[PDB]
Amino acid sequence: MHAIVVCGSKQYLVHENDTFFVEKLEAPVGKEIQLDKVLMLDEKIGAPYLEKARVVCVVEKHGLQRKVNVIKHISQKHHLKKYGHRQPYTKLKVVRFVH
Amino acid sequence: KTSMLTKEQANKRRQWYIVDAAGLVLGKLAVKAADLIRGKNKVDFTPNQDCGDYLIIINSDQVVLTGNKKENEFWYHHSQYIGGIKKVSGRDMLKKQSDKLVYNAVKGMLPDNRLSRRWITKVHVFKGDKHNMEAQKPTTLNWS
Amino acid sequence: AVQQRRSSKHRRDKRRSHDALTAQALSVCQKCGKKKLFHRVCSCGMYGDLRVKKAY
Amino acid sequence: TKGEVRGGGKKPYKQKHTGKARQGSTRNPHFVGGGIVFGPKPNRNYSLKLNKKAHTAALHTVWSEKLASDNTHLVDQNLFNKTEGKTKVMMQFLKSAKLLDKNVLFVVNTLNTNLEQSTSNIKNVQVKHLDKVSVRDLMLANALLVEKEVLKALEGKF
Amino acid sequence: LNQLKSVPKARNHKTKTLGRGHGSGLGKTSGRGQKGQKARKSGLTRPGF
Amino acid sequence: MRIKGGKQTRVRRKKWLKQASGSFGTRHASYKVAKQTVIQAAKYAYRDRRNKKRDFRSLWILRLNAALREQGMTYSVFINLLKKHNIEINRKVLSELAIKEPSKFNLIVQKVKS
Amino acid sequence: MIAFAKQFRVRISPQKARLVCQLIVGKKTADAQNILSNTPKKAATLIAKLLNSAIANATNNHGMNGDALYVFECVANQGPSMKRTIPRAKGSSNMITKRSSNLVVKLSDNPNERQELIKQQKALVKKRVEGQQKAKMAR
RNA sequence: UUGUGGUAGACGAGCGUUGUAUUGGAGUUGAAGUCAAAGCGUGAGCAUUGGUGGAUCCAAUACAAGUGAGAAUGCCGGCA
RNA sequence: UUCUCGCAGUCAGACAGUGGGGGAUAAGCUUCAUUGUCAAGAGGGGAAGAGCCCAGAUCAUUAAAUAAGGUCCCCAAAAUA
RNA sequence: GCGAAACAGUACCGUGAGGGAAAGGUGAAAAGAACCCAGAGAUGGGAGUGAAAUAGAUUCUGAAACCAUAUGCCUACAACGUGUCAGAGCACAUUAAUGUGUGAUGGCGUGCGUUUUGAAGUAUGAGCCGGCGAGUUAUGAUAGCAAGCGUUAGUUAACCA
Repeated sequence: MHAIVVCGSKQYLVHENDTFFVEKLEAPVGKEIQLDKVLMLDEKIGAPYLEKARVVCVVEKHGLQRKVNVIKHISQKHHLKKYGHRQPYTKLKVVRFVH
Repeated sequence: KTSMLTKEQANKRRQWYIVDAAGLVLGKLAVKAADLIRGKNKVDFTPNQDCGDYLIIINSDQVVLTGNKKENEFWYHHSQYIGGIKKVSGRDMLKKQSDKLVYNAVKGMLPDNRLSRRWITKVHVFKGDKHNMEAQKPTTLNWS
Repeated sequence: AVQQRRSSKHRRDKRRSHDALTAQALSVCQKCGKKKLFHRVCSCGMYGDLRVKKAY
Repeated sequence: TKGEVRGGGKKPYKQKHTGKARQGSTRNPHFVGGGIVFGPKPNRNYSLKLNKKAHTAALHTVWSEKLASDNTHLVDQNLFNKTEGKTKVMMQFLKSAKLLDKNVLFVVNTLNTNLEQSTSNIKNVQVKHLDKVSVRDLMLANALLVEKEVLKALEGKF
Repeated sequence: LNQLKSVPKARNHKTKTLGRGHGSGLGKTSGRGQKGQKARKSGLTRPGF
Repeated sequence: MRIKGGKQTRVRRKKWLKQASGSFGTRHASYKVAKQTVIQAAKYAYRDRRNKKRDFRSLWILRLNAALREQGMTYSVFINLLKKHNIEINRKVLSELAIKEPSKFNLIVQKVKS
Repeated sequence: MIAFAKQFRVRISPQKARLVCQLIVGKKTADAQNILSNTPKKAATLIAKLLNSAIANATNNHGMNGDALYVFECVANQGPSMKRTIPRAKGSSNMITKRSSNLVVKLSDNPNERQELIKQQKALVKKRVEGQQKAKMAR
């Protein structure tokens, strides 16, 4: 029915055939992974996680979120620096999560 | 990061509700009335939507307060000029338009919002029971 | 007798929107082929009912 | 310079009661025109002291570099003669050894006018005295008509 | 080398120029004091003073 | 010697002015006001990136408690129950979406009762 | 079409001009002329003659219909102002600016030429994206 | 592992343009500037496409700077 | 933390606790001593609270645990006795 | 750049010492707008020439600000350094990007540079835009760095070719 995935420390409840974005994890683009850090597939709850149940995840793209313009300026003190933090992401979907 | 938790697509629609205050205490009724007007209990309640409901209060002349606050507490409201402070005790408002107090006291607990103006209007206080809102098919309940 | 700042563009446009003017009067001439205005003359010598002046 | 302005630098202002800068000196460095303090100065020394031993080391270095590569090759005094001012024969000789690729300089020490009168229209090639050459000239030429006489003379002269 | 390209050997060390920019760090003053005779232009301890 | 650089200055001003648009009146037309608005908007973006996750967490606290009050129970008791025994990983906003899943949050409700 | 008629800097205040200029906008070919003949303002006769010349131009050079015409647009663009001075007491002089307005009037027949400019702009952006795309291809 | 609060203050590493040097190059079958865009950049910057005008300019490396703008009740010019 | 070399900047300090001198054991007082802060460092709270408390900001984050403090509502969390 | 590219020390200021300004660019060749509609005309519009009428004597090009016009957005019950993060709704498809144009509504949010112990401050300065615009050099000393030579060692000035 769906799947809870813990990417880092961030959870995603994503249903079947939904392409969504997580933090970049150097995943292979366009390939298939048996992800284990999963929970709550379909009325299915395990105490620490979903034992003997893993999700089958395919990736579509690797990109970066738009440039976070981090600026450090102090008023009337002349401490001003600029940088761009483009946090990367992996856009992926679940296909045939196994039980 | 984000999973885009869902909201209603301007699907807000309110319902008429009935209540009578005879053995009711101002603050005790006011908290639940505010929760009803905001739709505070609802899970889809967002501060920019306020999926509340219409509230009808029948026989506001029967509300009761405890202690000596009827003769001890006082309510101030200053007009535009000096001496415009109408300062009325509870016993004064017992023999006067206490419905206005029912309005303003709850309004005082309203969110600091441009549209709290628009939801304080959702409360219709009546010292009797005659109104065309009876023909609007209202849903009666207790401790609204 | 001094202001503080310049009038903003939007405020200036709103204040000069008060200068909007209505229309003049109107009257279609009968013995004159022109089109005059109400309670006024028409340049055909006739104020209305009869010739009252020169053609100019 | 700031002391080359024209006219008395009197104030057309007052010391007070002015809503803008006083600027007692009229042609200020920030005011339009006049009032140079630093600017461009022809007083530049143009001198960076160099030592003879390091210079000789550099000359030997560049000689070793070009002797090991030797894009150019030995040329004798005989061919320097019997030639006219004509770049016709000069260019014919260059294309005979396809010498139009290198911007060759010719080192001269015998002062033969036959080759000297040439190499003056096509500016890819030119002639200069061997003792008047420089590493700037040497690496730019990429080839040099190295004289027959100078070989042992240059080796002894280092 | 060649006439078209050349690279140094740790020449042109870091310089110190004043009067230009404050985001460049340590700008117009970079050690010029504050409200002092020596804080002024051409103002510095005279060897005979 | 005079160096010709009278164009890169305007290039700089246009580069700084490009981000300024959609502002009321004369706040994306002048250069210095554009600089100041850029600074203020950058500070606002920074404070958002600082505290919006806190704001969303508090919003989930309120909404999850309201759901719990809709179920006739308090937030504190439910959080204690979840934390004390049979610890899971389900998150607050994911729990809110499970509330949006009708009778699926109630499955947890009689699950924590068990 | 456009029936553009330009005046190029008569001495008239943009504030003063624009009032009648845009008050005479929106009407048809003649219901503007007749009402303009009845207004007691300085900016009446000059713009009436300008409009008459524009109508004659449209009817002669292009030979348009002449009946479906309407006042499509009137604007008072920046006419170069003049700089002089006037004396004030205590021996002073204050700068005076003499107004003007680059006056131009445009008349349209069909209820169009508004979307046509949008189509030209879209063609421009299409040629832009095509030029970019052929750069993106041919790898 | 410390790391990154940081003015002043000390210190480092890079960027842009002008001209020289050479190596290359584009150019009326269209240089540069400008503007528009729903780009790349880590900030200095690099673009690209398109438009206007029609002839100069871009890039690789070293050198040299009247080299790097927000105020200066900054100067000039235009417009309020 | 000791030393050499070079470059510094700082002076008009302030706040609160504790010792105070003067006052009047008056200061939003002056002067010094220690502690902590700001100056030189933002943030959570108290209605805001330059120096009060909690605590020391790589960045992105619709994650968890807490500190001060809080849990009728405004604006977030409890009632049991 | 000589103030001084033009007929600039001109204009202009004062009685006089003295000062003391602004302004260059048609196009390849005028190849300069023949004829016509309106007016009084300039002019505009046609036309006509020249590849080129952003090529009209306004004449190398033609920025910013500003002024207006309307396409699509919304605003006439509303206590806001006017923005930000979410976002309805409206209209779209691109420098394909979980898009762009706009933003009902919610939350947060007292400018800048200055000297100040310390202002968001009713301290300070700013009408705005655009152009210019303020740590250099000559010689000498010293410390570091890089390089050469290097132990009767390195080194010229003045200079001469």
